[PDB]
Amino acid sequence: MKLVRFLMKLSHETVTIELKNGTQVHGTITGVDVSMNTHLKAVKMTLKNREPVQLETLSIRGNNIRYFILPDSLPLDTLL
Amino acid sequence: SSKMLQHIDYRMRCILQDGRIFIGTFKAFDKHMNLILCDCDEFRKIKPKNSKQAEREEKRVLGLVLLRGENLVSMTVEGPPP
Amino acid sequence: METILEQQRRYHEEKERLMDVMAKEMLTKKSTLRDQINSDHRTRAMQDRYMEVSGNLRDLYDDKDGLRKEELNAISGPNEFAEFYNRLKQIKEFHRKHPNEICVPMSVEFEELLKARENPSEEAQNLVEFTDEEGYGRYLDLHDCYLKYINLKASEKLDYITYLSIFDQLFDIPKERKNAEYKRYLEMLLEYLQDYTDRVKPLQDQNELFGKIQAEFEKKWENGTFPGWEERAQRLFSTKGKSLESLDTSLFAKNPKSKGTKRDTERNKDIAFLEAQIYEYVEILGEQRHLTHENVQRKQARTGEEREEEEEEPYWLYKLHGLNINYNCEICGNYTYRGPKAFQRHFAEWRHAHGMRCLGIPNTAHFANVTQIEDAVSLWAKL
Amino acid sequence: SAFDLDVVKLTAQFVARNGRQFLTQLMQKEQRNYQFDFLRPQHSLFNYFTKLVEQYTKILIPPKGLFSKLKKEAENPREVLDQVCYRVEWAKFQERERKKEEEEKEKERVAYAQIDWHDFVVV
Amino acid sequence: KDPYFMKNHLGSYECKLCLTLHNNEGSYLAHTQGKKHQTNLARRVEVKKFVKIGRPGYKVTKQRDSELFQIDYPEIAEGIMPRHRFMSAYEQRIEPPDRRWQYLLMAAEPYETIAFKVPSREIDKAEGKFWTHWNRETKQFFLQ
Amino acid sequence: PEELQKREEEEFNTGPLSVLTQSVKNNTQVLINCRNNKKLLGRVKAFDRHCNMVLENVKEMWTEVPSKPVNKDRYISKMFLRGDSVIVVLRNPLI
Amino acid sequence: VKLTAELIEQAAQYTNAVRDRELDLRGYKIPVIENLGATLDQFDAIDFSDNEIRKLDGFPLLRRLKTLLVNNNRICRIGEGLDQALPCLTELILTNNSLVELGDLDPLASLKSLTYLSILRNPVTNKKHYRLYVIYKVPQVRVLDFQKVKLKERQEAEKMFK
RNA sequence: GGAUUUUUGGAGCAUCGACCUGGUAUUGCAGUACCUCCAGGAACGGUGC
Repeated sequence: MKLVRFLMKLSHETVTIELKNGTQVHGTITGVDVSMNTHLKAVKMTLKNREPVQLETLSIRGNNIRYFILPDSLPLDTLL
Repeated sequence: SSKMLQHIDYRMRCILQDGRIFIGTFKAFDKHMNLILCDCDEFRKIKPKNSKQAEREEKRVLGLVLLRGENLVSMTVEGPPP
Repeated sequence: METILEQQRRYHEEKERLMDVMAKEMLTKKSTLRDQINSDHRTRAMQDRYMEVSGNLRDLYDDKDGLRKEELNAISGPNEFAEFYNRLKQIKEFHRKHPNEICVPMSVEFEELLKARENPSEEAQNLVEFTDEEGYGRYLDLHDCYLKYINLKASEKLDYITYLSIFDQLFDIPKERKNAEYKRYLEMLLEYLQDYTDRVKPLQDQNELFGKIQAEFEKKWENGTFPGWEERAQRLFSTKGKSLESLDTSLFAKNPKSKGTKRDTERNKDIAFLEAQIYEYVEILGEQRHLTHENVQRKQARTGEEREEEEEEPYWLYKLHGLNINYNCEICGNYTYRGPKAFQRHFAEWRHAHGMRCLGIPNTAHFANVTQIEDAVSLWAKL
Repeated sequence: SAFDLDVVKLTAQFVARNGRQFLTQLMQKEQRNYQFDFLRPQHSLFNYFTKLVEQYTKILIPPKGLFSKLKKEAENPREVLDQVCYRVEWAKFQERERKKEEEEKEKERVAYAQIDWHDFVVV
Repeated sequence: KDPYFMKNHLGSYECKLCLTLHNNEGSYLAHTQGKKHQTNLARRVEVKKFVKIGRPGYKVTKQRDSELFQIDYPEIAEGIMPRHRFMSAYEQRIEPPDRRWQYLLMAAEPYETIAFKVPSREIDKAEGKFWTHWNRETKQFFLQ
Repeated sequence: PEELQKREEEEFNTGPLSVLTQSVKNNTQVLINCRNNKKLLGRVKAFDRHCNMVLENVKEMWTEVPSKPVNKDRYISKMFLRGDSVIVVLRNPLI
Repeated sequence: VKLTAELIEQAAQYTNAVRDRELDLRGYKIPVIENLGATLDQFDAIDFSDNEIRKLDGFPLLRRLKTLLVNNNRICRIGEGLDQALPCLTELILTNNSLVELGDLDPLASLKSLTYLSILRNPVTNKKHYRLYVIYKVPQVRVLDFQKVKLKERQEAEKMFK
């Protein structure tokens, strides 16, 4: 089974997407597509050796994301 | 869904892979993460390379810019459609 | 300005309105925990505003002791009152009534049906001070503290149940060394936990509780709070025993005990104060910790579906019938009609009869197609 | 309505510093060719002027802030919470008394509509 | 069970929801499926019987006031106050002639009603909550 | 369909990702190297053909130069890692 | 009519002729400039033509602004905290003002990144040694009233008022 | 939805823009990459190695 279907069924979850170029955006992920496009609202982004700015909305691509961090209160058996 | 088309024709700032930020009115998009930014302005930060020098950002306006998905990293909304 | 007469009465009326709003909030029943927490936060904000108003009104008494000799004098009086009435004799051309002298503090300290929040507390939100895992004071988030403890211990042999059992101790032996760096994390896990004391009960006095905790730490914890029957007296800073009380009193002012060690009363006093505050927070909020441990056990013992269920909680009809066609009727005050048949039906009606009765024309069949007032007057005069 | 409210507040401030009931700063002003219709009790504004005079008299109390400082109302949230609970209990007791009075009125109306009005006796 | 299809007086079918006609039975069943049919579907005694009556002797004392009658009643041991009401002389047990006056009668539950005739038209008010009083400590009833 | 699912199961049980199938059989920890020189050791709950892994109770260690670099590490409860940044996946770690 | 966020949100913000983001606010007659922080630092030029602003003050912290157009106004006084609000200011158009004294341009030397200045059609330029005092006050300005600074003018500014 | 163009990863030197001084010819109607040349100073910055 593909791992994109498990990530597509996630809404209103405070996740942290760490990008490839030293960027990490922590926020409530509101939308996920089949191409791993993560659209989040009211997030905080921290770049490589920079101050963490706050954005009202963000849309990270699939190839630009390096890793993800989920909360502890998220079962993985029902999502797969 | 259609979350990418909800923020169309607004003053959005897309972060590039090299560290620059292109702010413009994203009028057209596609499935390959392409963007058509009308009246776009690209801002790139410069290194101070000293102990007392500050960090500056050179900004240049280009107009209509067709940015491919290979360099686009993340796009954030900055301003409403005028 | 009447700072002793008008301002003091206004502050007393504002305090009475705040007390009435607090009594109306306390008299109303509660149905949810988040709404009760929001009502408690609004009551705490109203009590803080009333305390600020009382502190502002209690400081306006310096000139009152000098003005009471002239205000209570019976020789004076209506001369200054007549001068103030002549000063209040300005232009009354501003025809506007202002009933919001006392109704506006009554409406500002009230809530609406769509949103149960006051007007100063309209921007308050329960999601900006508590997380979703806490449940607005129902449980405590201990995943980040367990991750920090697993990172500090550098071992994967500590689960959530082991961390909950290690955190449940109050006066037992610690799992790590007191002079290590993990105690520097033990303040940080207390740094939100004391914030839980500001989260689980916003209506309680935090300053008086902090003063009582400081008095219990200074007068009792610094003078041998744990007696014995080395085991007679134990010191939290030096981590050493004592033979008697006189030996402990002589060693309390010693040179290694003051500043001649790495865990003396000079540098390790804040760590001991944070440990005492964490112990007081664990003793005061032990039921919330037990509820969080029961919720963690119920989440670990459930399946994936149970955990997922727990985590989720017409133009053609207007064109054929002759509608949408503007017609002007000069008899009934130049009214508009959207149809010839509608105007013919409204001609033999009560509105057209009441319009024609003002001109003196009787309601007959000759004035059915009459529109202008002059033509109707000529038809009435010709008959 | 701001000028009339300001005049009523000025009259309540001038009448509160009097040494007697009839020897005030507004009784002599009535004979000084100054029209003041708010002094008569027949007007509807007299009920508000009396409440303003009562508030001005309560603002001159020794615990009102002239010669003493309140500590239980200004530096004790638990005392304010106990006062709010006592006010809520008094409001609940007043609501229970109003419900008992309404039940007694309903019982009297039920008893009056069932008695015999034909057994007349003239003594 | 369609509540809109009915039978007319000519042996046909009529849809009152869309107001349509159908000659045969095969056209009425085919008229339910369509655009206009879907658009029309989307667009559309105990206290009186238990009262004890022994009829005791009342004690009323009248007095002409100027600016009131006092009725001495025994202890009733209840919260029900005695009520006064003004009635006419047209209704009676035997209906005597020349009855064209009014009578104010005060009645209680353990006692009988005491009535006083008023020859004047209006000299007072017989309202219960306005000008009546009943002291339960001394059991004194007054009405003015 | 069912035949494609059986072929994917055979390719996951007997192919190069069979060591990843060892991660979901006995719940053993694996060590994955990232492109940013950050080694993540932990158990793998779910995998795919594109090497996208779902890690539970993972520990990520790396070298950060302030001198000599220190071994700063972190511990995450649940995480997801894409297959584009995976360099080398070791089935049996040392410690 | 006072200036607020509703006048800035309904204004036309577009690209100017100098390839910069400019918001047109001509024909407003605003007596005071306030609540200008609703742009979220998304503009580089602010036009204030045909206004009744008596004093140029009350400007929020904007780092993206690089041009100020205060032409056709009635500014008699100048604000002092202009350098702390616009650190990247380069162009200043203060033409058609009511400046009379030479001390009004003393906070105007607080901007270190200022290079363009325009004080034409003003009574302050009618006085003697006005350009020399403007060159001696702010040496970072290279173009004053559509004219480049001179080395002899800089020597006369350094020699005078010593 | 995994095989080169987008989405399951290649991760002190040279050049250009300026800043300031003098002579020099063009006075000209267009949507222009930039726009005359020489000489002198610089203790200005960006890019790649």
